Amino acid sequence: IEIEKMEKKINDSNLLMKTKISDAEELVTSTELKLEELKVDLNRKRYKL
Amino acid sequence: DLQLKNLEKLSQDTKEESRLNDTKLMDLQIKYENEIKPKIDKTDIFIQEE
Repeated sequence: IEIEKMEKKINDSNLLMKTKISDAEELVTSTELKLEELKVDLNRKRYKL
Repeated sequence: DLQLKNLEKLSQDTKEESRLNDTKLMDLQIKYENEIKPKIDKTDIFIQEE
């Protein structure tokens, strides 16, 4: 029972590695894409001005 | 004598399976603590500092 309990624990832990790494990569990419989109918006606004 | 041999084999299998279960649990906890936990630490350090 103890072995299977902390086996479920380590399985959840491995899922946690995968989820945390994916979330970190996704947020970094989202920040970079937001910076690029803001750059495009600002240079278009500058051209309009 | 059959029942005594059964009890002897029961004790032998009991100690064998007990040490097997114990070894499984400590080895897997060691995998969690010395491989998975350092990976947690490295991931957290990479997220925070970098």
